[PDB]
Amino acid sequence: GTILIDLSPDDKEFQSVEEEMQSTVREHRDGGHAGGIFNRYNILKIQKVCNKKLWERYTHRRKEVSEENHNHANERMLFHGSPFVNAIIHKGFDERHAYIGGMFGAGIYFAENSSKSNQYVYGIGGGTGCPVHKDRSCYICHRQLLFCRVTLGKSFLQFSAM
Amino acid sequence: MAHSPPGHHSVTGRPSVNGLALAEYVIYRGEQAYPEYLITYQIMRPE
Ligand SMILES: CCc1cc2c(N)cccc2c(=O)[nH]1
Ligand SMILES: [Zn+2]
Repeated sequence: GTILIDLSPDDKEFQSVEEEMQSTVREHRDGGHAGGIFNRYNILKIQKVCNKKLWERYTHRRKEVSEENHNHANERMLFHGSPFVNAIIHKGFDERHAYIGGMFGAGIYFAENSSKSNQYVYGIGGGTGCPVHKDRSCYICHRQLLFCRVTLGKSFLQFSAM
Repeated sequence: MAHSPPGHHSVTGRPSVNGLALAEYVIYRGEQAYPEYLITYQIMRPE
């Protein structure tokens, strides 16, 4: 039930999503090992993901959380990178998208830094890089990230050596 | 999938060491996120 609507680069929505992508790039402690060496992106396309079933699933859970947290969903817009972004946009997030080995246990991970999510587009630690050239720093191959609406509710604060 | 810490709906991983890093977040229910934008891009080689 998913349809993808292309945004025009002239559309304020395209522009605000691009600015969040570009402005949240940082340098990584791996020197670019996982995600590649870059300071910025070439955005090729931004599509709005439209799925009624999945949206309703989200808003139902958001109301549950909000009601458990003084009417505050604590909703954020965050990035998610994965080799399985095509499954996610069609079938939603679920336990198959959980990072079993993550620092905070087997959950679904999101980032403020788009460049953190970029480290996961080709797999954990960048996998073996792009399928075509086997290059984690490929400048040719098209990559995809999700920019996601995420309900945090009451969030457990972990101070972390990152 | 694991569970949220009791009395919580998510976890926030706050960077200690790296002063320039932003936060990361973990949810334990797939229904707590909606994939709103699909962004297709290349990384750019620094000049
Ligand atoms: C397992 C794919 C993944 C992991 C991840 C993480 N561990 C921290 C912040 C963001 C991400 C992400 O986007 N994808
Ligand atoms: Zn490539």
